Amino acid sequence: KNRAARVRVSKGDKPVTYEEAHAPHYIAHRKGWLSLHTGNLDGEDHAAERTVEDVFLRKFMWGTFPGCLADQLVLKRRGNQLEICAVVLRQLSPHKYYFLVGYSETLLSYFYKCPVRLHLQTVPSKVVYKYL
Amino acid sequence: RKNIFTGKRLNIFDMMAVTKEAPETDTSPSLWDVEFAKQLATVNEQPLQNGFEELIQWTKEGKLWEFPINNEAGFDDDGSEFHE
Amino acid sequence: HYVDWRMWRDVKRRKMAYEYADERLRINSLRKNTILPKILQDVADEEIAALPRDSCPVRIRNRCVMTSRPRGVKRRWRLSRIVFRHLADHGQLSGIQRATW
Amino acid sequence: KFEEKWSKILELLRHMVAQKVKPNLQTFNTILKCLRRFHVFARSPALQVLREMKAIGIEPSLATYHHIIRLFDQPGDPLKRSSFIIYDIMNELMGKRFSPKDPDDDKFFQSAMSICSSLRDLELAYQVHGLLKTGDNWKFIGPDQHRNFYYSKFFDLICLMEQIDVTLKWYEDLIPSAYFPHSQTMIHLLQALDVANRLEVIPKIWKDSKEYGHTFRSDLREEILMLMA
Amino acid sequence: VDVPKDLTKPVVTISDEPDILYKRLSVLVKGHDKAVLDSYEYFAVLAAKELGISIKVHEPPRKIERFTLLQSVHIYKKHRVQYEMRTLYRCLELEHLTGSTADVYLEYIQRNLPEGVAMEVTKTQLEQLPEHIKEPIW
Ligand SMILES: [Mg+2]
Ligand SMILES: [Mg+2]
Repeated sequence: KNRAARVRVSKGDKPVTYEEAHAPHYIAHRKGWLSLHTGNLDGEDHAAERTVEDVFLRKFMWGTFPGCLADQLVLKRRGNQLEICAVVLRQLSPHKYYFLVGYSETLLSYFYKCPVRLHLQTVPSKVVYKYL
Repeated sequence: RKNIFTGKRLNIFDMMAVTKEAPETDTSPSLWDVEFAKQLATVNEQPLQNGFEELIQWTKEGKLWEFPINNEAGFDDDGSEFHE
Repeated sequence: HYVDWRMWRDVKRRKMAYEYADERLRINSLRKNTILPKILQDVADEEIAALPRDSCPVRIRNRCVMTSRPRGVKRRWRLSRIVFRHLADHGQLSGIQRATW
Repeated sequence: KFEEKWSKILELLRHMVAQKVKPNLQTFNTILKCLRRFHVFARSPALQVLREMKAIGIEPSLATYHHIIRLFDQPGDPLKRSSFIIYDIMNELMGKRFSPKDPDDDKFFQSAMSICSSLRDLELAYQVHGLLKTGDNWKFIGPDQHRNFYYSKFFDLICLMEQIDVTLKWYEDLIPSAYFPHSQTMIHLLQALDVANRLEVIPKIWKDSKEYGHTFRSDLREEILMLMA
Repeated sequence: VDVPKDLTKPVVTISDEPDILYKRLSVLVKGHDKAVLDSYEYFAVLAAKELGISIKVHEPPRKIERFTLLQSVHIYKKHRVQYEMRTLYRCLELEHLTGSTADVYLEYIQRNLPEGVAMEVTKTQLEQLPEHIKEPIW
């Protein structure tokens, strides 16, 4: 049987998100892409460096906002800019969010040598697409 | 019904037509002049009011690319001509 | 802090091959010709063979940058077939989708 | 006493001209900043300093006019002299674009508004605020604390004086985009709806108050209920 | 009621040197999504009409690059997975521009280039014969 990126059915008590409920054969039919850049286009270059930056960002943000991320990130590149769009929870205090936004935006700008901006969208609870 | 500007004034200083032609431009500003210029850049200091201004600030600093895109920006091979 | 020692040995090889790249280039030019004397070409055969082994570019291996896997590596992403699919199957690689036709 | 100080200062000025030293804008600003202590006496000397600046072709900056209004301004009921001064300054400043010259140039707008509030003149506040929008003069308003104070004296004077249909257009523009109101501003706005017999908006002024952090303000809740009942 | 009484506009000085001419300006944008290109076309075409520029649009054929990989971590050769990257094109052919007009239009659309969309701008300049070419020296 196939296993990649599939959430196995259960009794019915397990909540899943939209992206987590669709398998790889829906990535261009019912889902989009979590990262958007030009590396993988025909005739373009530096697709390998853009991938290592993505892998590091998803981990930097998972450990920098522990227990706060409601769903996967959405990385966007428009020229020199790098826009990180995240959906976070409302448990943490806003004072601590503004601290981490300025700490991460700055640390990542000096690391990758690019202007970085972070966009948060708070939700009360993790959105549920269905129950498996 | 009298304007404030019109009336008696102090006559200690004579009116000046022009200033000194050439100052000590070669001499570099002192600490007192470098710290006083930082106080004149704070009066007009204000937070970014819109998205466009952020782009403008970044572009001046040098973080954001200058458009239209030139693939050779910041790369002149020592001012070398083709015959070299 | 690399994945394994096999990876670490390749990092050193790519560094030593970058320092001697020009010296090796200039010497090989003498060997790859029929113009210069054989006596001179014989001396260049011994000078480039006395350079360290790790300076030779053929001793470099394109391993995966995440798992250090020597085989099954895609050169465009520098990833192994197993790691590439893990990111592509979760929609983390821009433009990559599954093919059907 | 001032009479002794004035003579002392004139000596340094006579020495400045005796050593071939030309004064700058800062030289004149210190004089005005120093003269602030002697509110009453320094009033006339101050103008003489201003006239001198114009004589040598030194354009007074925003800080220069700031040290003047503070000096002329005094906690008095008549305020006859203060009224005439500010009207003349605006006509001079009207339709101008300013550049940073003195560190205190930012403190001009906060003071000028305070004068209009003490004078209860709305036609003058439209000129002070209309001068803040020309070109890029909005950058001289100053830090947050100076910005909140400017828009409070300004908006509190709008509700009191002008029609209610126009007061509500200023309440939609400024708040919250410009400044976050204080409990008093909500009160003054409530005392304008009463005067205009438009008490149908009270259920909306309470919603916005809770959204601005005034949910647990004793004084506010004690004035909204009385008006409705 | 609150509106800037006066507005400041960026200074545009006129130089003495002559301006550059462009017989054609070919803009080729790539992307993985077609609706993002259909939407970028509508924006770039409308921005040209308002600036007084001639523009023609055509859609070059797409390119699909495929490749296959093993399905399992160990053995099971027969069973594999095939992937593809789809590259869609959209060419905007402008005509009869100047150096300044193109400098403005390109900056306007390059900045608003959406995510996952590249661009290849081919500029065709008009020149005159050099001085040495007018007559022979020998
Ligand atoms: Mg199967
Ligand atoms: Mg090999």
